[PDB]
Amino acid sequence: SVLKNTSVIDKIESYVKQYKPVKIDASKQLQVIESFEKHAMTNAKETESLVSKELKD
Amino acid sequence: QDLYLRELKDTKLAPSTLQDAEGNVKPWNPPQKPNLPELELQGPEALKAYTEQNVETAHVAKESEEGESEPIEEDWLVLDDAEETKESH
Repeated sequence: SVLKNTSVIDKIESYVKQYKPVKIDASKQLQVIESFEKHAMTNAKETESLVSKELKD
Repeated sequence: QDLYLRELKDTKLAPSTLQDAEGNVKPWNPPQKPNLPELELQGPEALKAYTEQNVETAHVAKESEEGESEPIEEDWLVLDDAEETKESH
């Protein structure tokens, strides 16, 4: 309204609303996460079991 | 007042010629209607990003970077490297 003859505030708001999703998120971590978790968990479990066995020994 | 009324007349009907009537101005050669209304309306985008500011160039956000889901090669080397780093713990 402060721009009385903008003649583009309609167009600018149109582009703004139509650009509500410029793009999407990228949560592509769905098997890389699983593999990293598997490797880390197996290694850490081996470490913890080894530590407990060392404590017992 | 006559000096007020006459001033109002000469400053209104002539203001009509300048703005309130599309008669431009006879005293001034170039009309502002052929100068400001459209071309200088691009002056706003001349100071702005031309065909780009009102446009707001499409730039979709991209994906972040990751390991390409590669545990066949990166995992073993990572494990060996972390154990080597553990040698000075």
